[PDB]
Amino acid sequence: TAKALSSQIKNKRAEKAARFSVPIPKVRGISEEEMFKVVKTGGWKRIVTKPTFVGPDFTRRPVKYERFIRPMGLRYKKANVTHPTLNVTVQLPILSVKKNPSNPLYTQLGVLTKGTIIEVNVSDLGIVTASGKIAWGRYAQITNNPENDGCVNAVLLV
Amino acid sequence: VRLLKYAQSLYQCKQLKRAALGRMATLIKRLKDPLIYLDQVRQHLARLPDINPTT
Amino acid sequence: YTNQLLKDICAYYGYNEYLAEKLLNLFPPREAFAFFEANETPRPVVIRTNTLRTHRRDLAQALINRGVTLEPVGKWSKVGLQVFDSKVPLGATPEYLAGHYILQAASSFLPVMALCPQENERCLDMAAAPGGKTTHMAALMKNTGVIFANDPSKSRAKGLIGNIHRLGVRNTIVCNYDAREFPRVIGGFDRVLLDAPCSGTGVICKDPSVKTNRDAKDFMQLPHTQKQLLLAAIDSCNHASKTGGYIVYSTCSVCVEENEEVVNYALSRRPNVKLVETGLPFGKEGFTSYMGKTFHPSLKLTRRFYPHLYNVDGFFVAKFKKIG
Amino acid sequence: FFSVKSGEKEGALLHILYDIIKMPLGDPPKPTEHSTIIFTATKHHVEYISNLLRLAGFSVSYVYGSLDQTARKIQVDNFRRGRTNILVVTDVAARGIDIPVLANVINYDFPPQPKIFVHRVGRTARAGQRGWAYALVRESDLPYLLDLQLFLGRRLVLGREEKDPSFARDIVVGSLKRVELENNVEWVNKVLHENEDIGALKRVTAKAEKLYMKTRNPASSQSAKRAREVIVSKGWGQLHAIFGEEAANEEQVRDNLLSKITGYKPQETIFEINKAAEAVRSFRQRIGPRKSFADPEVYMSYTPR
Amino acid sequence: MRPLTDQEMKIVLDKLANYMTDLKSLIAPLEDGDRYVFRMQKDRVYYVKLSIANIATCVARDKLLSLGTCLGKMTKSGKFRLHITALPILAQNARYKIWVKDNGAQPFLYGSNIVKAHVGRWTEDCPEHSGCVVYNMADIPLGFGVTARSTAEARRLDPTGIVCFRQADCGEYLRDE
RNA sequence: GACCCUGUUGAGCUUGACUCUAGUUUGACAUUGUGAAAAGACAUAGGAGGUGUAGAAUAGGUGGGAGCUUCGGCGCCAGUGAAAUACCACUACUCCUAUUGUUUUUUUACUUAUUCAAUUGAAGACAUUGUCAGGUGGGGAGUUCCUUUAGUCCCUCGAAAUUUGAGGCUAGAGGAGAAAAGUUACCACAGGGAUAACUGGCUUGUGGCGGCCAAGCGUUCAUAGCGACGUCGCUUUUUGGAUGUCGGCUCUUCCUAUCAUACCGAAGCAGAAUUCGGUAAGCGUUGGAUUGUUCACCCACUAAUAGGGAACGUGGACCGUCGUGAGACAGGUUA
Repeated sequence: TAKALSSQIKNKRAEKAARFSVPIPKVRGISEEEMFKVVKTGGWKRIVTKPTFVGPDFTRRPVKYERFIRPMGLRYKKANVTHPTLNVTVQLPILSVKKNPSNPLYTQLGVLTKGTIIEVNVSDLGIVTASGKIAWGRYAQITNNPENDGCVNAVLLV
Repeated sequence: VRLLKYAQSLYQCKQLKRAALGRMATLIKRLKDPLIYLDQVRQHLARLPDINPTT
Repeated sequence: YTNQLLKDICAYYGYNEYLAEKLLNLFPPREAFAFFEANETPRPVVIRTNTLRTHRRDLAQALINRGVTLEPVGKWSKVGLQVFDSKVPLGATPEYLAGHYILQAASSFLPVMALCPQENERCLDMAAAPGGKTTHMAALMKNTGVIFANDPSKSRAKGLIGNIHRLGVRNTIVCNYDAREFPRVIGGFDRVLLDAPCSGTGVICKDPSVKTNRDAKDFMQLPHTQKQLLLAAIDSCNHASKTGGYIVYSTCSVCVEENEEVVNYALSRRPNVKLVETGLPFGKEGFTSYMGKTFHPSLKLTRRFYPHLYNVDGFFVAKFKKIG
Repeated sequence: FFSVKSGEKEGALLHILYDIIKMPLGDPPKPTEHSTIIFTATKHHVEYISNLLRLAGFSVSYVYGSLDQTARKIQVDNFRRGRTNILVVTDVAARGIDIPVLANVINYDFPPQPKIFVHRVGRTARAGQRGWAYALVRESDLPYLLDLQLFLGRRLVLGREEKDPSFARDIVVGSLKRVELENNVEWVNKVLHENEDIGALKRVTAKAEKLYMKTRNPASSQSAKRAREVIVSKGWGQLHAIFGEEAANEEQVRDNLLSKITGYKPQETIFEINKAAEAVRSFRQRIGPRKSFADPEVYMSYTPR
Repeated sequence: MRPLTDQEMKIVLDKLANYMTDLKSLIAPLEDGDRYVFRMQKDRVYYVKLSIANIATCVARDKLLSLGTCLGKMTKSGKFRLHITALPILAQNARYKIWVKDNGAQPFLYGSNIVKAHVGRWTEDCPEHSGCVVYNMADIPLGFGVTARSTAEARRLDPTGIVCFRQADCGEYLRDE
């Protein structure tokens, strides 16, 4: 049943992506590593060595959180999320980081540590809420240490 | 290797290698079934007569 | 049969059972299938040229000089420029940061050219959440008059103020007001504009929650709110002016409760409104009758826009005239 | 465009010269009337193609990139005054030396960019005189062919889908004569086993090609995906349209039965006929088969123009 | 929409005049007879036409969001800061201009101070610290800043040496999105 | 060093009271008329309609009603539809026409209003003016209820082919005064506090998360519970480039975690060539292309041209001066 529910999600992603792929202008804005190297030419630096989530690729930051630089290789946009009901783990995207209890500063940059609540897209699950509505964003607590092992693991708070 | 470049302790580097070597290990262990097929078709291909269509 | 068609469509596209049934009804069967392809399919990316700081040709030359693959889109627009490929990100170009061009959609273009804004004219926008419409209207009056930007959410207002002051508009005041209350505040405008909160079936590519999260209850309160939104538009405009001023009704939905029903309710309750040819180059006429109910034949002058015919979002445009 | 396998590419070039162009043998008694160029990829492929045609008996000159200053003049002199019939260039020797009015062009290796094909066929069929241009397409070189369709905007036919395909306007792909290909690949394998020097040139150009495969600019994903379908499609292995309608009939009466041999699926692999026997049963259970409405005036298209 | 007092009036025009050449065109009567007036909302000041200022008096004070063009912000210590919203009028009649090359144009958009290796051409009569407004080749307004060193001293530094400071750049429109 | 704190400065965040009102503003009504030309609205009287879909169809609608019946056309029926056609019975909208009128505007003028020169001329029904009904009000004068949640599904206003939305009412919880205040795991500056510093039975080959199973032990027992090996779901699948200072060479010595050479064990290992493993350090152990430099890959030679150790073998540092939205100094002496 866990294989069947994972197959239904994976098959649904397959036909949408294969049959309905349409050419669109989509390029990635340049990193903040070369942005700071340009700025420094224009140990004083402060660089975050914890795993982060950002969202929109090419944005300017507020001047409060602008000395901090988050490298490209420490970013994750997808997490492995377990649902205690139906006992299924899937990959769903991370929408935002809600609260990091270790540091309220780390909440603002979106530092992914243990017991950190994130918002995840539960569209592929299709869990039916009250009033016959399909969920789009739930709480999920991170239950691993993503700095030590590369994968980000989480459980849905349902 | 990107993760290791920004690491900050010997514990962190130890845990990151074990993840990488472990993740490549569980990929090969999943590949068990086709490896037996390719071993058996290798034995039978080498034990096949040589036929040259041109002659 | 029809019932097999509804169950198969809801299974393969993932729509709700209700909204698939409503959308299947307004189309012929093969036309419905071609519509379901397009509205799920992402739409082309379109650029509006700021007339104030630049114009169509020299901006086009500048972006190709930065590696952006463009093409002038249609004979409809002297202001629109389609994009096809771009090495540099679109928001990264220094032309963007000065405000030479702004990201828009096609459906954001046509209400503004449905309006005919002139110089030294007092105008309005009850919902200017992305701010593209407001910057387009100010491009037509050439930095004159006054625009009253309005949006009921402060979070969207920050993007409004950022977009307006980058584009160099200098003539717009932005207020966080519920637009039902707005004619009590001022009234007496020339050319009012309304982009109502809508069901969002016209654009599912940007917002894919309407696939299921839109039910019977939502289809009663939401068109109900457009009515109080729309009756305020007549009750705020001027019956007479030195330059004649007109209302424009623009919704991002293809639904029939949201569109062609609200305009029937408005033209019945206020007899001092007429509707004439809306000035957009193309389109499809509105339906005079949908489900046993008759609308006045002025709706043949209204224009409906569809994803399958044009690569645009689903849209309704109608323009009003005030009499008394 | 002819569908050839990698092991029959040399014999396929011998078909085009022998029975498609009907080139004369030996030295010819202001170019010649036949005057066929041969385009390839690497200087090691030049040395094979030149030295094989000397053993074939055709008059061939050759120029490549790091060829000597004096050596380049004498061979482009010989081609221009009509003392030889075949000129073998890679692409860089082509764009350096001056090319006269040319009749036929052979593409031994398919150009990676579709615009390189234009540059090659631009060297021929100019000034109102008629011309021909043949290419040996492969399975791995197929996506570069479907990308050539999208650039020229032409229609593609597969073997004998049309009775009379238009060669000058439509892209026509297919297979060569089966019988005469197996004779002239027998000759290639006979010469390869006989003389050591050509055999040493094969081993050099085998590893030279393997580098060229790795560094070639890859084709697009849509061209890559659409290549899988035409391989599956029944027109890929059918006889080419030049060879006539009369050649199509006895090919049809045989391959209508032969294609059922190729489409066979074994219900039992020979290891089923132990732990390995349970393994063969384990795969087949896991991997068994799985059960206009737009106006012409305004339609924002995802393609330019 | 409180208009500025006497003390607040000298502060805004002072730092304006350290960047402006003709202060009389800004406050000048135009053809319609209505002038440009300065109001302030929520400790930030706005530069507006008087007529649109007059009909802006209808909105409630702690309810109105923004109005016309923001000249800058009143700080808590009573000083005045410029924002890039002030740039369209500031670059309209600027007094010292700096042109930077395309490889130095994007550094300003990312937010670096101007270094010697990017300047396209300079203007003279610049003291050791003078306000200046930066453009590319096409005279597109990119920002404003203060000259780091004088007419002689700025160049005798290294080609890796900062020649003009960063104060504000057009890239801050890319933040509030 | 990190790290904690104090003061100044930025980025904010939350406030900064109530009632009339200056100012300012929206709408309405008057002076403000007299003609012409048009246009529009309604007042009545006529004429004609109608193709979202499907249905054969240019279906307003509605009451019934199954041959009313001239031909048995049309019917009945059947479909198809939200609604179905025969039959009689009713009345809606639109577009025209008319006069069987009330009007309202726009334009064009004039002055019969109104405003200036004058103290008779021009503008000209424009302004302008005043009164009601509003919006705002950091200003002037005095003065010391809202927020969060639920219900009455009760009343009022809306909307809907019968159910909703917005107000009203009720009840669980909160409360020296435009001069300036509280807060931040925040920024820049100045200062204060704290560890003399790291490892020395460290390190290596087999990932994390959740579920199932589970011998034992335990608060009293395998159920307060801790829990390996496996297996399942995610990463992960049905068509084959990465690297900052360093080197470069010779030489000595050691380890083995062995590339070669010696020996064995196993493999459809026929032969040839190998592959995996084990004992083994006696004996040997490269280049080239490319590179900032190396590795990866590719190419060539060779028996092979393994990897490491030798306290990682032997040949600035502030201070002062001027700046403060940023920055510097032919500035200093000293480490």
